[PDB]
Amino acid sequence: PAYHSSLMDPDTKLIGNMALLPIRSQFKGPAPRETKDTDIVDEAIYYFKANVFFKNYEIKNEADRTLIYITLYISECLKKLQKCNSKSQGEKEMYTLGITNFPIPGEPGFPLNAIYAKPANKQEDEVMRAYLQQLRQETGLRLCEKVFDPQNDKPSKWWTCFVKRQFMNKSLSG
Amino acid sequence: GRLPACVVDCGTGYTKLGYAGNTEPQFIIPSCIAIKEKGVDDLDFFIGDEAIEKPTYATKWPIRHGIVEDWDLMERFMEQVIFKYLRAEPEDHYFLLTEPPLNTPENREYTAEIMFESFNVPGLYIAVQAVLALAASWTSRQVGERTLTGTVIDSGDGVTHVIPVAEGYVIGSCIKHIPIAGRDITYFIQQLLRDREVGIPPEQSLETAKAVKERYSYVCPDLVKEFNKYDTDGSKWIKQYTGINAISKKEFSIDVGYERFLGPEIFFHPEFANPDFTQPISEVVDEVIQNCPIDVRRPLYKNIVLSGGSTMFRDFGRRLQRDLKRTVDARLKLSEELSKPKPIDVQVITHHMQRYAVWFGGSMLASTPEFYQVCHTKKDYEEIGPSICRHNP
Amino acid sequence: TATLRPYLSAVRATLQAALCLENFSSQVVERHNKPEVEVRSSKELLLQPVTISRNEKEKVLIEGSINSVRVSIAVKQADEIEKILCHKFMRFMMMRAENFFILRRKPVEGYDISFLITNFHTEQMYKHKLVDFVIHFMEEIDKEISEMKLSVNARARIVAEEFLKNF
Amino acid sequence: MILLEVNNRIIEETLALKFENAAAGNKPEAVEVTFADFDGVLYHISNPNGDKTKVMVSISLKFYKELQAHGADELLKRVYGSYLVNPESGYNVSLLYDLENLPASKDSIVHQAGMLKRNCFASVFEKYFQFQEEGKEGENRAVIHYRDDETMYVESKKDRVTVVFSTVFKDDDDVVIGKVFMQEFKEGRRASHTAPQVLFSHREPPLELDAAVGDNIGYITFVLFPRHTNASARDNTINLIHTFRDYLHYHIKCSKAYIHTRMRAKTSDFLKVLNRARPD
Amino acid sequence: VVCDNGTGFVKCGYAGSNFPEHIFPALDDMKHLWDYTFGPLLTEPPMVAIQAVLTLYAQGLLTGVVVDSGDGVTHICPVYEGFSLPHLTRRLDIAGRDITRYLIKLLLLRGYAFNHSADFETVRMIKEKLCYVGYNIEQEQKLALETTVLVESYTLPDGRIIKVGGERFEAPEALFQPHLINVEGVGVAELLFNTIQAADIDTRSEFYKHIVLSGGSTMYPGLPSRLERELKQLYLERVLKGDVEKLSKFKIRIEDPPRRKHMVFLGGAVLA
Amino acid sequence: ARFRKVDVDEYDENKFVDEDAGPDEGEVDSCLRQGNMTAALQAALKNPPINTKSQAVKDRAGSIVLKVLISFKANDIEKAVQSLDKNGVDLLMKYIYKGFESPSDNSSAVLLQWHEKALAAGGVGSIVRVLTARKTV
Amino acid sequence: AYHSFLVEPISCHAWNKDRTQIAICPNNHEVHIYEKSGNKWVQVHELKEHNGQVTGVDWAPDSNRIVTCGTDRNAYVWTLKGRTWKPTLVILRINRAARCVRWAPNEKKFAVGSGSRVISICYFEQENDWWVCKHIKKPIRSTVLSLDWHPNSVLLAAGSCDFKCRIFSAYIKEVEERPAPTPWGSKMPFGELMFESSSSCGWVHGVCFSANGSRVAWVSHDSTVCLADADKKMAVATLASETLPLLAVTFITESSLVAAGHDCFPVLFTYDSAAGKLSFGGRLDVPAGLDSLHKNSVSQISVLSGGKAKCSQFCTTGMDGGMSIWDVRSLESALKDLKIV
Ligand SMILES: Nc1ncnc2c1ncn2[C@@H]1O[C@H](COP(=O)(O)OP(=O)(O)O)[C@@H](O)[C@H]1O
Ligand SMILES: Nc1ncnc2c1ncn2[C@@H]1O[C@H](COP(=O)(O)OP(=O)(O)O)[C@@H](O)[C@H]1O
Ligand SMILES: [Ca+2]
Ligand SMILES: [Ca+2]
Repeated sequence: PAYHSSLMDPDTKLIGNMALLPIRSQFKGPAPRETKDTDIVDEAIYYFKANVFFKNYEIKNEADRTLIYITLYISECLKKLQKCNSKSQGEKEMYTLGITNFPIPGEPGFPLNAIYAKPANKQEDEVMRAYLQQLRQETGLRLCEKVFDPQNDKPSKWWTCFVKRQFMNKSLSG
Repeated sequence: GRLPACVVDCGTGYTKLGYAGNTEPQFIIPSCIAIKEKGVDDLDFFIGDEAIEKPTYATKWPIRHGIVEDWDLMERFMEQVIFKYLRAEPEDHYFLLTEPPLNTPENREYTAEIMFESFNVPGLYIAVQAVLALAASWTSRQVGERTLTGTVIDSGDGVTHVIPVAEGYVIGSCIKHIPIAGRDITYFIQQLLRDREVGIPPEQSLETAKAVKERYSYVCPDLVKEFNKYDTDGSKWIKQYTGINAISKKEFSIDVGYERFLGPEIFFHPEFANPDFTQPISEVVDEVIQNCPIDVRRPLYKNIVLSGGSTMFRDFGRRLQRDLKRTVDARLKLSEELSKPKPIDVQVITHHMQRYAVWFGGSMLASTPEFYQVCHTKKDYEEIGPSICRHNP
Repeated sequence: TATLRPYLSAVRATLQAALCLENFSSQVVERHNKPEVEVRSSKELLLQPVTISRNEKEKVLIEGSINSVRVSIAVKQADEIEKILCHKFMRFMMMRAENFFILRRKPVEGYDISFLITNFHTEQMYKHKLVDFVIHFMEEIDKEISEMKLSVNARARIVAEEFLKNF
Repeated sequence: MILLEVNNRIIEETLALKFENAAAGNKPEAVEVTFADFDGVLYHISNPNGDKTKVMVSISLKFYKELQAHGADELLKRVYGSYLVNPESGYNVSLLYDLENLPASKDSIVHQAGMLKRNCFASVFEKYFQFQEEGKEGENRAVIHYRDDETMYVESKKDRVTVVFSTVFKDDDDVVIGKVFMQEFKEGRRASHTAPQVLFSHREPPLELDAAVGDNIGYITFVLFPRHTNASARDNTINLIHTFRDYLHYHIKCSKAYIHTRMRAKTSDFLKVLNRARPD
Repeated sequence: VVCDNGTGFVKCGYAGSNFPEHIFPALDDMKHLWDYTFGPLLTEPPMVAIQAVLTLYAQGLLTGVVVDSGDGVTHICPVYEGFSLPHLTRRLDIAGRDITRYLIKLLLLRGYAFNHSADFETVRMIKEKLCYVGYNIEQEQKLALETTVLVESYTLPDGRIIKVGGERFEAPEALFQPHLINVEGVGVAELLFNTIQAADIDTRSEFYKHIVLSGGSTMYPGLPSRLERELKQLYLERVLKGDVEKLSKFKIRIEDPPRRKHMVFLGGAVLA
Repeated sequence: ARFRKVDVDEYDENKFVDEDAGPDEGEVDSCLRQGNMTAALQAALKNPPINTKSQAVKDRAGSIVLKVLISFKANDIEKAVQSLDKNGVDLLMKYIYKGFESPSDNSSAVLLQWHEKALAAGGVGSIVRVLTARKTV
Repeated sequence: AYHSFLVEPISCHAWNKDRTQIAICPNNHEVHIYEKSGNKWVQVHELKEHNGQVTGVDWAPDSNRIVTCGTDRNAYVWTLKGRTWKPTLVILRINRAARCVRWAPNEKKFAVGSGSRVISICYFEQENDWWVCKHIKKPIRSTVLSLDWHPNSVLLAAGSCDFKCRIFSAYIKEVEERPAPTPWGSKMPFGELMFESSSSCGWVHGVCFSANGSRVAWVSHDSTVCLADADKKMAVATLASETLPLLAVTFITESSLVAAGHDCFPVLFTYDSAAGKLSFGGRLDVPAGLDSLHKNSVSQISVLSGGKAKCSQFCTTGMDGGMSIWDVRSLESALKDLKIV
């Protein structure tokens, strides 16, 4: 079946019912610092092309909720990188996209409100939003090094081809 | 007899025909007939390749869903199978025809009526497809001990079935149909191409997809790992397909990629292309076998035989056996923990006579002295009636 | 002709008189229910057989009983080709008797086709429509046989010409 | 399809595939195929001695000796030349094709192999056609038992050649349907006055002819004229005449099939009427 | 409490009752068989009361011959004013299961892909709803071959619909022609004739007028009538030598009570 | 399995058992000879062999009656039938059905005409009584 | 006034005392009881016990008990206890299908005609607490199709397939006593054959005694209607119809009969005591395609109100699954040419 995260740890913290997983990033946010060789963002990107075809997905750990969020976001990125005419430009719009206020668990627009726990209060709200933005910025940054061929001004058709597919038939823009 | 019997295996998308004794069918033609829609207008028709894109004619598929939709059309189809392709004097040859799973006694009489009343054949035997497939597998190097107890996995062009058989007799109430077959895989590959490759002639979209499916596809062991191999060393995985444009006569090339393994993958993850079916084929097989009598359960798991063009994908059998073993092993494990069932031997059989298993099996059977004994004759027909062709000895 | 309608009219009237049936549990076998006109194990339950004939060849035999009626028709067959077309057509229908619930699998001796209409049939189908069907059937098989005869001849001419003109 | 084809499709497709691959340089695949043709004909395609660079095509006819008595070997030699070799045991004629030495126009020899059966029959006709053309009369008639219980008689006369078929209608009702077809042949000149004249007798051998008398035996006579037997028409005439018997039986059967569509449609109409008698 | 353990099903209930309050499949294991019975007065098989005796009790009789056909076996137990006669008693190696199994074979020959193990319960239900005993096989075969009145449709669990016609009477015929299912011996009727004949010569007529049926396998429509016709036939040939005029003196009464399906239970229930 | 070949029902004491001359030739021929058609019909419909066991005597009556029916001229049938009483029409209908059992010289063409008239006068019930008769012509 | 309870046959029916409920057999093993609510019918009960098709149903008015008989050879007396009807098996001792049943007017016994060529007279015994029965056998030679009690609850008319209408004495001294003499005869010991019709053609589908019992009428398959007058030495008047066989008949006055059958419409017959002659009174139901209210054979008819002496309303049910209520007064209103008696 679908690919699940193996990063869940007996000491992994939570923000809502999502896993606040560590990430190797320079962007600001509540994400713990990641020492290990790979993080939830790498995992998400490594499973993307495969997971995106699935329509059903069993939520096993709170880590899966984070993995799912990122998977949905990668799609958002592809929708944008698709029209970029150079790697640098794609990095520009990847920052912009990371900046936009996408809906969060509990709000109208968020595609999986029945699965994700809504922030219990204003602090949790701000932290969660902050963790999501940090995840978006880091994800979008790393995706650019994958989507563009050594010959920039050319987003790989091998990534662009997935632009029309939706993980679990869901969408962060829908 | 001096002349070999005629063997006809009419399939949803392809009809295999030839004479008994031969290892391969003499003709494999599309199961279609082209008609115009008094006098001899009934004879103005074509079948097979010649019937696919006939300008002034309309192509029909009398069996594209498993059963005969039009007996008039089927009857005519046979006229040409006999007098145009096989070139057999029907009165001098016994005929062996095959039937779809759970064919009714009524339909058998309709077929006998055509063969005896229209063509006056001297002998007719309507064979059950699954039994012939099992017999065909006896040719396999994985099987040197012949047995008619096994689980047949027949995947053709429009239909796929998991048929359990016990000592030559199909366990009809345990059969399961799977909404994935050749056409589904082709359509899917076509979509994957629509999202990536440019230049594919609209008129030749399915055609191109079919070729990719038949010439480049295979079954991989893991999706992420395969997608990775491709992204890591595209040079050794992406292929090229240079087709021919008809209404342009110009050349057109495309890269063939992920579709190679994604196509057959839908057997294992139907949800990829089917919104209403999600059961993996390994799970369907396990399910079928678990519904059968306990005493025949192991013999079934140990003899899972493949049949049909859609089972031709490389490593289909291996992938099916592994995933099925996981399911079985996982269960027996969870039962010994929750609580000592001896290990379950699961074996998927792939053999060379797999593309035309049914026809081959039917060919071997109609070329043995025995065949002429179990075959209902024209005599018994005219005296006892058509009802005789219900039981298939 | 003025010979066909008078025939069908007399047949129709007779069918109407005979198709007055009711459910009748077996008097001979414990808890059985069988078409009395077939088993004939109780003489009093059987009505007088009657025949309506249009001429020396075309005729209908009607046999009534308390719960079933057997209707047998001698079909018009002028020559040999009509004789085999009729035999084939009746055979064709007889093989499909189950879908033709009121057809006998075999005709009564001396007839080309027989119907077996029971109380269950007159219970689940308007008996006057069944009467009509029998008369309709009688008229239509003659028409169909005529058409088949013309079809065989039409195609034979074309088949003979196609071959000859190629020399 | 009204007229029956003359060439065998299995022979042609088997050879074509092999010639295609040999021409492309691929290594030859082994080939072993057994099959038939109308009139008790049996064929065998294979690699003699397992040599895959060699493809043999053989035909077996129970009545080959009769054809041999009428120029068969000489004609087959003219047509096939060096492809004709010693006949494989169990067969009367064998053709051998060397996948390593094929002609420029492969498609051409494929076509001739396809007509092996027709070519085995050809000489008997050319023989008597020539007789007629050379005014040589009195010559003895040829007798070909093309089926276990059917016979063809060819006789040359001053201004015409007659081909008489003695066919059997196993199915009793098939005799009736046949008569309807033969009657149309009889009256054929009403559609083509230059066409061959066709005579037909039932249960009684014609005049030319111990001809099997019987209720299921039919005698068809074709009177071929110079315009049909001269060097120009000859081949076409032979292609048609040698397929006549199977042409007649083929149409008798297709005729019954068509009648079946009629019955299916009528029976279906009857069932709609009956179901309309249901209250609901 | 009245508990009647059969070769296949269990009929338990109360006294003065009517019909078992519970009828369930008899599937040390019997200690378990009972923990369930008793968990949310007794009968005994032929050669704690005697089933054949009880059968008669519920009929208000003491003498007579009991024909009990159930799931696993079929017996012919002659009882004499009070208790049975463990010596005359005979057994028939054919009953319910056998008929169900035979019906499966017959449906298989018709062309239906049935399996003896997987579809046993399904076909048993077809048998119970559609099967019956032919009075005159010659007559039944004619109906089957010349008409469609015997054809009934039956919906299998998977939705498919099959047809059952001549096999409706063909399967049960096994009870009269054992050779049909590869069994040596004579049929139930002839078996009944011998039992009574091998008995005395005084109360022999007594037995003949008190033949009572018991068991699920005796529910087949027509069974009683077929038994009678066969006994008149046997008696005629093997006792009257063939005097058709004496046949009238043959008083044959086969008691076939409406609630005979659980005649043993009903009995103990009353005797309780 | 030899004892099953004898039908014991034949000697059953329940086997239901039914309840247990012809016209004047001259009288009829006379009415015929003197053109009194209607009187002829009425005469032939007298003394039906409804009680004899001989098929010949019955066929005798049938021939007599039939002879009269053929004699009539289409346009005279209606009037002659209407002269009959109900028991008369009933009997006539029975003779008409017996007539149908043996087509002679197109005799069925006319019998069908009579049947038409007999039906109009006695209704479908006269046909019912043909089927219901235990004693007939 | 027509009402469709189903498209299949209503095998038989019976009404309670006040005619607020009607019990019908929907051509199967059950009996459905329908109650009138406003101008609608509501199903209120399902009596399910028979393992065969119910062939007869009768409702004893006062004691409010329903008796049914079926092809399963059984008969059940149903008693309403609380809100559900409970069945009590009656051992008929018949080896063939029961075909018809009627409660005697005194409600202390009922008769069941069957295929065993016998009539089962049943009554409740307060000894062993259950129903027992005596058989009337001779000289019945075939299945008894219909039964009808004389007003004295002793004489009983029966129609059978041996083409006969007969009157027997069903006297059961265990629940009643010595019947007063009747014009049919003074000697009425159980089983006594008082009268036998003279005809050997036509199954007798229906029989009926007049309000005072001196007259009995019956309809046969030979499309005739007959009436025997005991005040006239049992002379029988006979009338042959021009239409299809009648299946049911009932007196509506001492000299008027209403019958229905395979023609699907009710008809009228009047008896002229003076001339000892029956006459056709005409079609009562005034108009695929059928001009009749019922679309299939009418097989049962029962007087709803006014008894058989002055019926004002009657009911018919048939194979078409319909139930029609006929108003005698209104029929006369629409058919001015109509004349009863
Ligand atoms: N090598 C191949 N790999 C995958 N699919 C194939 C291959 N060859 C043929 N097919 C597919 O097999 C199917 C036809 O198989 P067949 O057994 O004839 O089915 P059917 O009998 O229903 O017509 C088609 O979908 C065809 O495209
Ligand atoms: N209505 C029926 N007709 C024929 N057979 C029946 C019927 N009902 C049950 N049976 C069969 O009767 C047998 C069960 O009867 P039963 O008396 O309970 O046997 P036992 O007491 O030995 O368990 C089974 O074979 C069952 O299929
Ligand atoms: Ca196939
Ligand atoms: Ca038991």
